[PDB]
Amino acid sequence: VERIKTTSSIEFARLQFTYNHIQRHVNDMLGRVAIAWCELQNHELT
Amino acid sequence: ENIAPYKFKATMYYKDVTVSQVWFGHRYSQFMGIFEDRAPVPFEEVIDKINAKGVCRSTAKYVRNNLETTAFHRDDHETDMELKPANAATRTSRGWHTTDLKYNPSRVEAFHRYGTTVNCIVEEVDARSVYPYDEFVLATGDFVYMSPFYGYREGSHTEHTTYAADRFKQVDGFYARDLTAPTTRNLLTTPKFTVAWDWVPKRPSVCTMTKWQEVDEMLRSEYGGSFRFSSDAISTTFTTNLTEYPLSRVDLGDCIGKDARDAMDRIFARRYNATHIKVGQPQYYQANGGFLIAYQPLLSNTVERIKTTSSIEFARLQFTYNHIQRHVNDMLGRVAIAWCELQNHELT
Amino acid sequence: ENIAPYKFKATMYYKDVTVSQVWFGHRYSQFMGIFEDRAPVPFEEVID
Amino acid sequence: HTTDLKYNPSRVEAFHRYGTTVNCIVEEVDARSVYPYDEFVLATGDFVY
Amino acid sequence: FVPLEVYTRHEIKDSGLLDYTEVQRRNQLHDLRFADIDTVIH
Amino acid sequence: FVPLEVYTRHEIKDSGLLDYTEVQRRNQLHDLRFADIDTVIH
Repeated sequence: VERIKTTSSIEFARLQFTYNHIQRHVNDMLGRVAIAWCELQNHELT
Repeated sequence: ENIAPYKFKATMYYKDVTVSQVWFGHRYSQFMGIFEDRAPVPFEEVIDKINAKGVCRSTAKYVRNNLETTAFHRDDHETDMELKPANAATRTSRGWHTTDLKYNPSRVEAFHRYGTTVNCIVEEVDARSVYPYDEFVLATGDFVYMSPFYGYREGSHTEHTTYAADRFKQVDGFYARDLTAPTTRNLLTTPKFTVAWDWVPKRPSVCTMTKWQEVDEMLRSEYGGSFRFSSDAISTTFTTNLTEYPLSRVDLGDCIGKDARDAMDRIFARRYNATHIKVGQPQYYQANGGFLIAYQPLLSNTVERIKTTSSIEFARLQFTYNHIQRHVNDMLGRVAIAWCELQNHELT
Repeated sequence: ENIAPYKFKATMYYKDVTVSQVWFGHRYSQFMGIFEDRAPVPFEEVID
Repeated sequence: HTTDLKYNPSRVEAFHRYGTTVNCIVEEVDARSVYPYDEFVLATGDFVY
Repeated sequence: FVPLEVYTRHEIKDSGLLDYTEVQRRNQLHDLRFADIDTVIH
Repeated sequence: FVPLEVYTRHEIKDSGLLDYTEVQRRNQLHDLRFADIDTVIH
């Protein structure tokens, strides 16, 4: 058995949430931009 | 939300009474009991003697355990002692005492002998009170069970006192000669001392709000049915309801108007002397977490109590996320529009 | 992690004993010691 | 409480005189304990081990 | 973002097992509550 | 970003109405200030 110590600051968790949200969205949009750029080049080869 | 107490200055007058009983052996002496007590200094003794002539009466009459008791400084006659400065020490306020050698009985044979000792003492003490300012405290640790603002004038007798009517007395036009302008003094005699402090009206003296920050420029915008007040001076975005917050609802909130108007005037003079003009009266809104925002709009030339959260990281996080969201959304909108135009353009 | 203590209600029974010794002068009176104490109230005194 | 006037001896001459006073008191008090709940405290400041 | 605290400062104040303010506020109300501080006897 | 605190820990310490440290530091300086602790009498 043991006892659990809780940190008095939650700002690590909220910071993690904010950064995760921004990272996920920016990564998604940039992936779409990269894929579109790739398709545009493969498309203008003609 | 102000949490620091209301602080002021007070003066305690009391007489340390010290009775000591001694036994006298055939080669030694031995205490067999030291009764100590803090008698209060009566009213006319504060007025006619301490404040006027800087002397104390070297005798103590007081009611203890429902009895009238009298102490004489050496069991001798009553005199007037020359109140004098006390020893010095670090981080202590000015004090004054009339004796520094506890009198003890002269040596006799096996008989026990009793020795009294009355030491008149006057100290200056910080005093503190907390909402609803029903009673206040001294740095000595003693208490006083009456509001700091109780008084005869201005209906102050509405305020809370716990002691009887006689124990409290208000003096008008008091002049305070130090013991080295007219004032009104509250004088109270609790069963341990006599506390004195300068009476002042309540509403202009306290406030349940504290000026926390001054922002030269905070942008207000409307969004989703609420106001965003965002500042880059502190990187913080508060959110408030669209309607204002009437100050009449704020308990004891009489300093808010004065402080806000003073700060806006000073900041307007310092920065917006001529480039901008005020628009309407100052407004008041309440933000998430309990922060009360006083907002004075600008233009270019061309009852209850409020609880405030102890962490502002929600607001700074909101500001950071809002800034990033706005910028990324703007840039991605531009990219999407450019991509659209490029396709419509290469159709040719 | 809970940090607020465990709070409950209790009842204290005790007798303030106050012995006072007085001296009686020819025109006045003077305390010369006030012993005070908090004696406990025994069990059957609480119950009965 | 059962009394509110501390009894004091009647006036006599120079003799010291002794006066007792017993005041029975019953109060309701909040009590608090902290882990591992080995002892607890009353709002009066007294302890119970 | 909504405000969020692991421990509100009221809790942090309360986690103290005893409190000098409260103890002194209760132990000097003793005379008023459990005795008469005014009735002088002769 | 500049440092920003709603309540500096000095204020949080100060919001306490009384203080055991300060009270004890003042109530034991009593003998030194208002009496002589050395002069023995015979």
